[PDB]
Amino acid sequence: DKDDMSRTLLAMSSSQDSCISMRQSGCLPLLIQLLHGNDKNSRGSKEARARASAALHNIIHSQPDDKRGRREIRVLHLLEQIRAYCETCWEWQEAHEPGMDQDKNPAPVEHQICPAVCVLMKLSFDEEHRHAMNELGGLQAIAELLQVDCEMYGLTNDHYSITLRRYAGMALTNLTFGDVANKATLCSMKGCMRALVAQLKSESEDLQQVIASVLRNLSWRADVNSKKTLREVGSVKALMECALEVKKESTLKSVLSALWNLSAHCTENKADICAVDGALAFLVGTLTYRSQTNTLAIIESGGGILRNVSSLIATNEDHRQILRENNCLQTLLQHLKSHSLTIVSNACGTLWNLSARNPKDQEALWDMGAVSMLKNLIHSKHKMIAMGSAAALRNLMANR
Amino acid sequence: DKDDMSRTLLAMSSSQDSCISMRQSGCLPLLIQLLHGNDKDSVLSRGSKEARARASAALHNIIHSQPDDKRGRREIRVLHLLEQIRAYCETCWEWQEAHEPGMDQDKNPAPVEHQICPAVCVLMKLSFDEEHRHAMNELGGLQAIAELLQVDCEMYGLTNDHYSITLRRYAGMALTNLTFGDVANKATLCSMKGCMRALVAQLKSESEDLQQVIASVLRNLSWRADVNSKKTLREVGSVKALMECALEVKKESTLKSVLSALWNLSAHCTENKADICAVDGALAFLVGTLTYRSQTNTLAIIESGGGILRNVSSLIATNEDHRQILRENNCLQTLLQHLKSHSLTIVSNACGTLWNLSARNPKDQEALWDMGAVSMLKNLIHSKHKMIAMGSAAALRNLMANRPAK
Amino acid sequence: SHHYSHPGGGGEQLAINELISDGSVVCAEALWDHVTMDDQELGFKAGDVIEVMDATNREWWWGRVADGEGWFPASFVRLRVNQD
Amino acid sequence: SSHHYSHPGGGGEQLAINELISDGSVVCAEALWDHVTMDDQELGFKAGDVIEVMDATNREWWWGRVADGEGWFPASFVRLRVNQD
Repeated sequence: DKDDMSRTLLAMSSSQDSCISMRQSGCLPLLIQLLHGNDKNSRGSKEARARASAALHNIIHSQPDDKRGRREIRVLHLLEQIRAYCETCWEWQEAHEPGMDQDKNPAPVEHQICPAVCVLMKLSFDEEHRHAMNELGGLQAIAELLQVDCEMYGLTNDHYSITLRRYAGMALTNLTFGDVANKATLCSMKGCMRALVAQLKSESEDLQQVIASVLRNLSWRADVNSKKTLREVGSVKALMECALEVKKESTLKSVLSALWNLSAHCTENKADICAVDGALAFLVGTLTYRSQTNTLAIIESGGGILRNVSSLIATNEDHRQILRENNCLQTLLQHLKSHSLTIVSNACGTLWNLSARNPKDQEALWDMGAVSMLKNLIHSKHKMIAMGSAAALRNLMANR
Repeated sequence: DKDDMSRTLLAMSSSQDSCISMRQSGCLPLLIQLLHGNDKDSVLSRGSKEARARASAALHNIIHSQPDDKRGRREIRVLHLLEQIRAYCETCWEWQEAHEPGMDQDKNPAPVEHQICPAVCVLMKLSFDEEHRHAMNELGGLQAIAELLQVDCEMYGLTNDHYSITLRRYAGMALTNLTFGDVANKATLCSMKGCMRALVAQLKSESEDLQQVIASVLRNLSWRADVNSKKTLREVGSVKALMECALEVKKESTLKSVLSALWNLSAHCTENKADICAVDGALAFLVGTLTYRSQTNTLAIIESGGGILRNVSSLIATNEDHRQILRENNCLQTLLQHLKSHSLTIVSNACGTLWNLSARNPKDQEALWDMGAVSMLKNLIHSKHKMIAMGSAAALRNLMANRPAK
Repeated sequence: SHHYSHPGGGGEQLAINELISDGSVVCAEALWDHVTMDDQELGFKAGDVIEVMDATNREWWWGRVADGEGWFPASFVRLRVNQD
Repeated sequence: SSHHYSHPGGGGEQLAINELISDGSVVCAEALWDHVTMDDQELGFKAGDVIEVMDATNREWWWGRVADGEGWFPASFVRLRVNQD
């Protein structure tokens, strides 16, 4: 196979500053492909990857002492420690495998790699470092460390385990932020994705938050393959299920912020939300919950999810009933009196879908006096409210 | 060849609500490929106009099928403008073809350039906010806009007509905004070899406003360019065109954008560095920028020019003739004054350029000593900024090795 | 009329809120004076160290000084990642 | 160290702002918040004030002018209008 192209790439790297021309030639992406390549299993053997990272060391270390030349060495050094550690874990997994004679001396202790992943996490907050991690294949390395640990100790409560799970995740947050190509790469890592989604059931609500924002980022401006993957790994259902059980306000904020993105993808995701028991009641419950910090943060995200899923609820009487018995329609009208742009916009969008093709509720809105409230918002400064108002008014005026 | 794909996509677009699931199933990229087909590589994807008229219509249905969501209002507004452009280019290729080749051109059609100017105008104006750019990128705006500029350049090369200049200016600005901070777009525009040659060719224009517009596109493209993009920019001779342009520009704002593009390109490779020094009077001119104070942003050109030189100084160092061209234009003197500067860019550039030039030449080693460089470099070896600190101490090391008197 | 809340969706962010979660305190240095007459907003002067309490949104963050608390635009602030 | 308008890496990317002034047409930007500066090199202003953009070659800082005077100011503070007055 292409084991040999790593032999030639290392040989080109060996000579005194001929690796300067290699980066010019664009060998870095080729090196990363041998080391992580999932551009689709384009990553070579262990002996092949040993050569690659070595050649990759030689090329980055054969630069001038520039500012960009010192970030790359600082970063690569850390990534090399992570890569080397991952090699310890993969060797353990192959040795402690079904059919394998488990009677020979190797276990990798997590505590040694946590300081290394800590630094990277902190550094990923800087754009310049992100750019460097990006061309050094940082994202994939950080992600590989995440998945391999979850695979080894599934949902443990060990402090040192949680910590690295939390660090790695926070870096993957920064690295996917605004980066369309990184959101795609991580989503293509199907093994790592399942690991992430699986951590939502962790008892650590600090970690659950570090999973929620990652899935939030991945669901923002996602490509078609990414939206497909996020759907397939059932992240939607997983999030909703952990939201029904989260205690901390911050954790909920994060979780709801992710679902709000995902609820805009497809009617398949909308249905997935509605399928979960008590989810709808929970959402309607959020329509009145005020947070300690950022008062209306949950009302906004809750009403937003509901605003999206309201399109489906309109077809279901049972789901309109769950909505009616948790006092939704009445709450949405009190939302119209709000001073918030987001809150009003959600209520209008929600009432839009709910006011049509159902006399059972559209008479209830009349008896609530919604007409005297919507006419206040037909001449508003934003169409979303204005069109949300008049269309709901049209649905009501049809039934007098 | 594969029209049947285009054929089937229109048929799925036929049903009024199955358009929603299509976008969801990921059809917009597929539809844009039939229209433009960027992904392809030279010597191993666009459909025929028959199939393109099917695809652009199917696009119109998917985009118009969604509700009055803010995206909807945005995508309809943009697509409408993109449809105007695509229809006009089709008129062009229909005239460009069947009118240029060896066939008999005795058949009644030429496309009027006047109607499409207000169309790009809006697109360019809308490209100034992220929200519409993302909408354009979902609808293959960059491509459609680029293809327009190219096909116009291929029709009236270096025309100097007011209505045509305005068009090229407007499209170019749209390409600038859409490339800005967009990795994927930069690479796409660079893959348009024809359009790339069309843009570079426009630097010969005697409309300095358009020259500025072109330099801005090239500047964006030369910033954090991937390996291919860098390779393309070099192969079309954008470096040579830009340096040749700089020597013949009157308006300073035009110059500001040009040097800025060269500064980015100069870093890429030695080959690009060689291209700058090969242009006659270029080096001399770059030295002239070291003392050129601008009207607005007074230190703009000194930074721009200093940087380009800082990059090529490593190549200048080996050439004795080029060192002389500099000597003639009091280069080392000026750089010594750049150390006193209050600007991070300028100071750094100086002891970057002084770093390179101080070594492997006893001729300029004497001069710097006779100028009293030591005292000035000595004042920067412990600089808060480590590049300045390094460059200076490195140049001081060069000079301390060569002293005639104590 | 100021809007601290963008109604698009959940959007995207960095891991700032996560720097808080573990119980540790993270804060940010003021780059410019934030002048406001609104009780909803936290005004400050350049060089002031503001503790960020919420950074869910990208435009506006909820922060607090020993005086009080309110909204402010993130632009006015460089945040310190390391020990504080 | 003072406010660095410098940007020393290279002549990086920017939107097509400078290209709107090229016509001879005047581009405006409405100030979102007060800019407090006691540096005669910089241009202080108040919220709602309309600033004429002169140079926006750099990303972080632009050169503007008012009926009073001119100087540097951070882009963040300002929302530019691309159309007519």
